[PDB]
Amino acid sequence: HLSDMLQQLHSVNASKPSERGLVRQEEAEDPACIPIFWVSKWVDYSDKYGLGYQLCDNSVGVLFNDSTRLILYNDGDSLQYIERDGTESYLTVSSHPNSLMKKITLLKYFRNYMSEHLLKAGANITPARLPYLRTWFRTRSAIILHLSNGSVQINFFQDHTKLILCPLMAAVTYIDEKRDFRTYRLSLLEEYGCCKELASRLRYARTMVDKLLSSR
Amino acid sequence: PKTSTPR
Repeated sequence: HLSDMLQQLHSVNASKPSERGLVRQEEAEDPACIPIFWVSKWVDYSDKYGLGYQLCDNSVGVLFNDSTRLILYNDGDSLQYIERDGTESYLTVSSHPNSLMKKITLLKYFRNYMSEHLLKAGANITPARLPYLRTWFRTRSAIILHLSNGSVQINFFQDHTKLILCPLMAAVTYIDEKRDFRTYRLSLLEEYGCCKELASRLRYARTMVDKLLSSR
Repeated sequence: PKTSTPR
């Protein structure tokens, strides 16, 4: 997946889309390539337990410090548990093993914290297998989230702008400072061009993505 | 920031 996207990002900013004579960003909008999934909230308790997050369908997951993953569906009952090696198991909070009690109460603490404290990102967007967080890392300016459907998301701590990269649709979704969302084909921002702010963040996404590629 | 954007 990521090699698919690095190539796409490499064409687009090889095209230097900001230096066009007439930039027509709006013609690169493609309402039909809106992502089905993105991360709407997150809690980093990785020094103690790991990374808690909410998906835009109100499901929540945890990537534990041991690289296990536990997902709660939006039905509040169905769980998916992924071991380090990727082995997948279906459980419920009703009928569940007792070896997972600690991780399930930790997940319940993450979901309760996110419900009380946080703002759901992109809540005005009306968006497929359920994805889990494959890997993540922070910098001083952004957090980088990579989902198991190939999508990469970057949340900037500065202005709360957000990027969502989908390799399958060859599309980037940009949420700007006033929370308006626009989805674009990467090959149509090749042609028409783009803003400097979004070119600046596409440049930065190329770095984050060859970091992700180097983590394998 | 230890969490995403609070409300």
